[PDB]
Amino acid sequence: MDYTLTRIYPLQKQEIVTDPLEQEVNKNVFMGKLNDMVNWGRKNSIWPYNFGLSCCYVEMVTSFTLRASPRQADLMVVAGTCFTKMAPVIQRLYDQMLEPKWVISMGACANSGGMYDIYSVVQGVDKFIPVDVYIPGCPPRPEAYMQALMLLQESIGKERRPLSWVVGDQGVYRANMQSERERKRGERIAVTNLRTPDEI
Amino acid sequence: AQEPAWQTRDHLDDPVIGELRNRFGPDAFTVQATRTGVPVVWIKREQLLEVGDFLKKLPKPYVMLFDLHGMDERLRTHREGLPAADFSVFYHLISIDRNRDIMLKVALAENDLHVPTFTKLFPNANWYERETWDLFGITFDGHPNLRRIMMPQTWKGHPLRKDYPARATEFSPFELTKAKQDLEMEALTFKPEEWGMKRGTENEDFMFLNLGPNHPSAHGAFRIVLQLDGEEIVDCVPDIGYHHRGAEKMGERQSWHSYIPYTDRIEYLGGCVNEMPYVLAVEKLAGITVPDRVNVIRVMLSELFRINSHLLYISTFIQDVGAFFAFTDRQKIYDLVEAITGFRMHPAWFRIGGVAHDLPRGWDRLLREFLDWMPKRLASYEKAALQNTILKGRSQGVAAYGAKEALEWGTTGAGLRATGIDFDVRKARPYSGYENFDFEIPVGGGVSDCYTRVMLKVEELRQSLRILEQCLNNMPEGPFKADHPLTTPPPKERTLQHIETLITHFLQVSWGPVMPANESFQMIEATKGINSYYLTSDGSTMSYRTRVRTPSFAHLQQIPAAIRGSLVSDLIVYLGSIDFVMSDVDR
Amino acid sequence: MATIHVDGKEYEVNGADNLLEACLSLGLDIPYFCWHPALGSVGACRQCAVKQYQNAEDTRGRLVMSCMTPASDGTFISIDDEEAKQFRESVVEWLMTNHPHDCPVCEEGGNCHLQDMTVMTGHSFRRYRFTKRTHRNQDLGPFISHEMNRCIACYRCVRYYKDYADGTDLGVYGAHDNVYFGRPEDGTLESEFSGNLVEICPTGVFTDKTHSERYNRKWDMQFAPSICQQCSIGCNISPGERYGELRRIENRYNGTVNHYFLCDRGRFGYGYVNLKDRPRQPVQRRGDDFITLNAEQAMQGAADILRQSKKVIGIGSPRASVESNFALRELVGEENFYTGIAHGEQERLQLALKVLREGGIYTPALREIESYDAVLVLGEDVTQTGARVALAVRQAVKGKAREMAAAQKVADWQIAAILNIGQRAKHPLFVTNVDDTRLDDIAAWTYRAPVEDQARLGFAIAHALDNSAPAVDGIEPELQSKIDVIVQALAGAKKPLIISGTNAGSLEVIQAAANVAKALKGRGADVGITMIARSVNSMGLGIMGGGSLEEALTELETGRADAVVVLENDLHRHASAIRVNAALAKAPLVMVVDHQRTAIMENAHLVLSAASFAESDGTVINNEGRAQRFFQVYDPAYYDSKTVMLESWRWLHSLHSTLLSREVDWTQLDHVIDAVVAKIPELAGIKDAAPDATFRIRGQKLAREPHRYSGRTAMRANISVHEPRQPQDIDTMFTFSMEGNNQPTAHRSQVPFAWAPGWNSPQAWNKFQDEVGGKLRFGDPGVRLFETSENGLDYFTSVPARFQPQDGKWRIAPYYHLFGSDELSQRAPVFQSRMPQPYIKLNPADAAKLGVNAGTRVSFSYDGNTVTLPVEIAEGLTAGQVGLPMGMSGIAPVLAGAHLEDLKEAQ
Amino acid sequence: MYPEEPVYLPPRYRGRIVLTRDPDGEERCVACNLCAVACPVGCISLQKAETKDGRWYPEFFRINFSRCIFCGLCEEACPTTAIQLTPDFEMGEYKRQDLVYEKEDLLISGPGKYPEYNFYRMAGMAIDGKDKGEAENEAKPIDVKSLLP
Ligand code: SF4
Ligand code: SF4
Ligand code: SF4
Ligand code: SF4
Ligand code: SF4
Ligand code: SF4
Ligand code: FES
Ligand SMILES: [Ca+2]
Ligand SMILES: [Cl-]
Repeated sequence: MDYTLTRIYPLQKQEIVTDPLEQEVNKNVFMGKLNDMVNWGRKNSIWPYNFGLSCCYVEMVTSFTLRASPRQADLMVVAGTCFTKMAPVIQRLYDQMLEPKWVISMGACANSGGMYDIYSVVQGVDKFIPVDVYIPGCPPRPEAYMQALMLLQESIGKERRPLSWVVGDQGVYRANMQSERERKRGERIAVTNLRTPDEI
Repeated sequence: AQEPAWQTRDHLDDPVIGELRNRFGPDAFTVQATRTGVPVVWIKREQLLEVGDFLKKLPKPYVMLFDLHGMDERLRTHREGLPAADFSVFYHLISIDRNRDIMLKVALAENDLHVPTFTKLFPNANWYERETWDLFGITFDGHPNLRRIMMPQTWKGHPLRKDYPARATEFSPFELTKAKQDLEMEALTFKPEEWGMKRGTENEDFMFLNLGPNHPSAHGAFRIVLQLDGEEIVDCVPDIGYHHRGAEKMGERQSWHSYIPYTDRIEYLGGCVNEMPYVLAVEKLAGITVPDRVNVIRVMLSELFRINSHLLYISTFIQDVGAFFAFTDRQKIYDLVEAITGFRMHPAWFRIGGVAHDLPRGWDRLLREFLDWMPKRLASYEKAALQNTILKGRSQGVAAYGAKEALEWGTTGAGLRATGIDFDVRKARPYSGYENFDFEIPVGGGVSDCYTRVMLKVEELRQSLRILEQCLNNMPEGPFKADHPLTTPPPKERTLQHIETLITHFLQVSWGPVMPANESFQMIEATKGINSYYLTSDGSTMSYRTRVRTPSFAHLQQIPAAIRGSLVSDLIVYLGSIDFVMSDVDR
Repeated sequence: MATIHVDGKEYEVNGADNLLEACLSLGLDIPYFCWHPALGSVGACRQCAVKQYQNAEDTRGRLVMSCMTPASDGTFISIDDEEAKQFRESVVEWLMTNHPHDCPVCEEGGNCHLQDMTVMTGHSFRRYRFTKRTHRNQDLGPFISHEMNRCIACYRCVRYYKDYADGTDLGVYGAHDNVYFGRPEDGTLESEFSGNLVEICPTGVFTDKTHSERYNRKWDMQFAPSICQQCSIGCNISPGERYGELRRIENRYNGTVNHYFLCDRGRFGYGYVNLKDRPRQPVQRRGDDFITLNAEQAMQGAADILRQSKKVIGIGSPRASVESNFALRELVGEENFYTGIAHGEQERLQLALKVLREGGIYTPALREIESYDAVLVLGEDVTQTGARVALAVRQAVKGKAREMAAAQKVADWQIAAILNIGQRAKHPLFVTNVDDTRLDDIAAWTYRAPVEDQARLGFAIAHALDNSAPAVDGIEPELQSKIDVIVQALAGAKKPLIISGTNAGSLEVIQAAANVAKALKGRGADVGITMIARSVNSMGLGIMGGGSLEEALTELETGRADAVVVLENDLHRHASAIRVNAALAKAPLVMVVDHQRTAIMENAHLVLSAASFAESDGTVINNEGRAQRFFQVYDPAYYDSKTVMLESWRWLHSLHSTLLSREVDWTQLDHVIDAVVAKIPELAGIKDAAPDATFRIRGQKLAREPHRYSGRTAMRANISVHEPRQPQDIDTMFTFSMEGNNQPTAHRSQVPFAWAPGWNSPQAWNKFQDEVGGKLRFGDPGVRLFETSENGLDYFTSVPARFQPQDGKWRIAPYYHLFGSDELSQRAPVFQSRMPQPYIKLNPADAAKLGVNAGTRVSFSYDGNTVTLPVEIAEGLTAGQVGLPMGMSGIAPVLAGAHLEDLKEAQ
Repeated sequence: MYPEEPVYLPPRYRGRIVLTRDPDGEERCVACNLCAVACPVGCISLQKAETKDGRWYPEFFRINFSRCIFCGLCEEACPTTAIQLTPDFEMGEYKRQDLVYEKEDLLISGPGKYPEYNFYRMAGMAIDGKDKGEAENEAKPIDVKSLLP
């Protein structure tokens, strides 16, 4: 598994590296156990902050069926169009969160601007805010967010973040995971026949 | 009449034309023939206030300014019989007593884009004129505070102008940085006058009530600048434009068919209810009379979404104000819509001439099941409101207004009916074969308070269920797409096997359907009020102008006049009673 | 002229026109197929049906064909009559009965007149349930594809190919519903104007194979108004690009120049732009090491060497633009600027210019040529050098029939009648060449003789028309009889036309033509003079002036010059390869700015990646002296960001700045244009050739992409999911996007492409013209640099002596090929098949003397080099002369007039 | 519940877009670019290519699902029933670049929702297998040199 080191957004240190733990110089069975324990607690305790924008927030509340403060949130779900007047607000809320933090882009608009390539819309939240999981759709089905959360859990269980801010390497090593598209290419292509669009 | 509804008409027979001719003289105005369905009159800029007052002072007078916006006519080639103009401003006025409307149009020259303000005659014109200035650059002389309403105040250029690029510019971190700073320094650099507000007895606290993720109710995220005297509201200014996605500008970059997806995204909770007014207006431009089955299909889908929106609105109001699970009932509707459209929130199923596909086999079973589940569920919804003393106590007599306020602020829907004015487009101006359905319009008793508004929405659910039952038991058998040369796309089975239909499809899905030069207008009763589409074709495959009048924009401009003197708690209840979404307000 | 009443509304139209032409020019829409603004009216498809009433009281009129009905005064017609609409829809239905279901897989989809008319007639429902007729297709060569199933029998192809272009290999075969349109047998269409069939055919029977390989729909093409660069005629074209490759070249209507027709060399000879061996980034040669540099590094390093250079000379090219050549002139100095042309070629070009700029005789525009009543071509093989002029000469020769028909009061649009009245009657045409010409079919006489004898004929005709003209001695009585016929034909002509050029390789043939034209002018005749050059900006380089390539080489040879900046010139087509290569090897610095990989680049120290016409903006001057501006079609760095292909003027201007200030200056095109008009007063009209970059239509820039362009968020997704920023244009008034204006009523003259709602086919030009078949509504683009002078030139008294065969020496006669003679077009791959195989032509007698036959390979020495070529027998070629394919790689065009020595059977 | 309990999606559900094949196993796509122009977001890019027989096909087919709104306008625009929105909603990714699918991630091994439709059996353009006159409602070519009147 290769990792991307974000040592100390559009432009920042992104050096592809090897598992820092596997490196013998910094290889300790105890340290590895500690890393796994922290990753386990974080992936099984992702408190969310749903920034409600446009129509995607409505699908999100259906899935909900709260860390009202960005301070208590570990994940910011950008669900809606990134309007010009809203972009400063989104950046401020994300900048009022503490490490570790994650961002899931839900919807074509948050992903790339979607059908709204217009003068009053930022073409993607990834133009100003780092994103971890992208959910295609418009609006993405409530169940799609659940899949995205599970994908984030997997990515979080493989991260190598500093165990303490006073000792060790303060670098966030994120694993270069395999694309879901290539992972499930086989089953998708094998599909042959489908139900005719004639019945309910 | 034998003559088709889409036929271009000058409406000179309308009595108002004779009244204007006998008052201002025959050479004071030019009547334009259109497919809008309303007399269109071109008045001079120096008679706008004179004509307006006369219309306001007539037997059965014009009492409501439905819409006021601008139009850039510098690239319009087909302007035969229209006064010379580089820009124009249109005024849509409605006379409920005579059930008739008039469109007053004023020609402007590029060098002098100045028009007398209409705020004195109709108070709702304040926001419309600000939007016209923001997107066109037309100055309304006499306007109290003419500042941008949809774009940042620092925005350079007028977006809806033809010379203005439509696509997004390169993201600039610097602008975000500066924008973020300005936001952090807003409290320090606050001037009340900039928001139209004035400091009074002093010590009065100006405050910004952010209504986003702190108080999220699927209404969107906006802020209201509140001037308080303790907890009483002395004055408030709703800050909007935070959900503007340039939908009207997109109409000029999309074909008549490729724009349908965008219509559903003006009011997301309405779905097919948003594409009904657009398809009907494009069909008037095309001269298409849709078959009876399409009429009933388009009513059925619309009423399913009308129930969906009301359920969520009633559920949220009751949850916050009082103490009605929408999720379950809303899912059953989404399941039928998904089976028919293949999508839930944004069906984009309606087409120019019909619906994208035919009803899926088994639709009747699903509809019958839902029509056998809601009866009881609705009984629970009303019982609560009827016997929730907490709700009644916190809602009755809050943000109350009468008929005069509803008419002066363009309020439509439950708000207008609560004041006792019985004006529902489905009955007043029947469309989509609604005249073939037996239903009643819930009307209030003279006072539009938070409780009366919600109660009417509950009584509307019962009437919608009645229409859905008639749709299920009287679904006509026949075409789901009109037999017109401009139906888009043509029936697929024929496209797949016939060259003539293949050719028609190829061009209609590529360059686009060519709509002859004309102006159309269709107003419909949406889930939150009267929504309309003023479409202008210059004889091309894309719209020259797509004006979307949305009820939410007007309902948010009445807030200052209806909440002044009340407490912030009352404002939050009012905001809930107004069924509104910021997507409908900002478009 | 006449008052007509269409659907009640009254209109003023020309009574000399047909109702179709009149109503179309009024903006009224009537479906049609068989009628063409240039081919006249025939009345076949019966689609333009309109109801006609006898008076204003007639309520029961008759269905007539608008194309075959005069727009007479007091005409009452209705296009919206229900019966007319029903009949017009029925005509389309009948055409759809046997029409193939191949829209998705046909190359006319979205550009098909038949698709446009089906929709306009409102026919979307099929009632026919029987079988559809099928036809097997034919091979029509490497440019045109055949799909007869998609035919509608409008007869447009046969009427254009045979009655307009005078072709003989296309025809209509069969009868009833089994009518077939194609060649009598499978083979390559032989007409040099066969490509126009793709736009003439209203369906997809004839298509462009050069595009079919990388086919894209019209809505996905980025178009720009450009001028064709394959010869000196300067035809307006609409090059189109998709995914960073030139996909197709379409005709841009110029009612003053090419109107509706191009020639095969310009329509199918652009593949050189899509070659993958083209320079894309600046590269420096360090010994045997090649280093890719960036624009900034390239400028700094080059200026450093140039700053320490004793003398920097610059060699220009007739292929380069006026701005590009001027930039080199300013960088090296006018005294050190040399036109990359041979001394003789420059002399002939300057003589041709002097005739047009100081001869006192009007030079006609391409379309105006079709109105002369007598033509004399002296030494110019137009069909192979300026093909579009040959097409115009053909229409001029057909004037006799039009005149004869007008005498019988027959309408100008009734072509069938005009042709029957005419029969084989034609206006006098006389052509002179070293051998056979393609215009021999319509010529009254063809003089096949050495260039000297061809010139003597001109001096002779001049003396006969005016005794004051120098007389010629040695004319045999037989020739004198033939000369008299030409003299009487030119003397009897009311509007004579003399056509010459620099392709003959003789200064005397240009002087002879000048004398003949002066003689006719003296006799008070509307004489016209036309001179055919060789390249797109030959006349422009001629006006600018400069030393010859020979003089430039001598500077480098004496060593007086150390640095040579060559601009878009291979140098081997204008001078000996041995001399050029040696001279370029003695230069400390050799910089080459070209958009194509040439041989001289191999030993260049620095090679700047210049842009081609598709990726550049500039002004070129045609043979008539019209300065026309071409605009950039697409950004070369959009897909590949590493690409640094800049305009030659931008490269040279920046280098000059870095040389003087050590700072780079990539200026705007307008600034360079302003510099040219200020420094060179002769090239001052270039400023008015096109509006500047500040020009707007109601605030909007002109657009290059159609409004339905697709793939905006997916075309470059493979490179980066993040969509790139719209390429910006600071040089022209065109946007590299659809966010602009392409209205048919926009007050402009530069139209990137023709599209109007309901008209997606090339028939959409009708909505961009003042009158269908006329000129662009707001004027045709282009400015003539010079007007006819008040005074003329004195007669040239230098009559050459008759040609004499010399044992040993073999005069090289110039044979030109539309496919092969041009440099860039030969690089295009699709031209390899059409181009001729290498040959030498010999007089049958000379072949017998050398004891060689057809096919025999013969060895001969030119510049100290033995070359072997297969022998071809040319009876028309006079003895003592050998025929070589001028321009074909190896045979440089300069060889014309030179002599071969050791000509013997090889091996 | 999800993901343990799968979700019933109706047959017309507008989800992951796939390219389909004809009952003969050949790709149904002819690279006409109708789905792309009809697309309101411009998230489809393809290039026409031709087999030696003369069959049109997409040399490359790219769909940016980061911009896709799953509206079905492209599926409604095919004259060949090749592009189809299938009942699938799980397409979440880690990098946006991986939301750009190519033909390898789109071309399935079956006919999809439309079981038996071949445009090439309706077209008049000859291909390997179908010669002139072998399409539906198509007569056999009659030579102009035929002796029959
Ligand atoms: S992606 Fe679609 S559904 Fe989601 S917010 Fe944007 S427009 Fe609305
Ligand atoms: S010629 Fe035109 S109508 Fe016929 S198949 Fe081709 S595109 Fe379609
Ligand atoms: S091949 Fe083209 S031009 Fe010739 S008859 Fe057929 S459709 Fe007309
Ligand atoms: S005649 Fe010359 S300019 Fe015109 S198309 Fe042919 S090569 Fe190009
Ligand atoms: S998917 Fe269908 S519409 Fe798109 S290019 Fe292929 S055949 Fe044409
Ligand atoms: S589903 Fe809609 S947005 Fe997606 S590719 Fe098809 S047309 Fe474009
Ligand atoms: S166009 Fe008039 S008969 Fe064909
Ligand atoms: Ca340029
Ligand atoms: Cl002689």
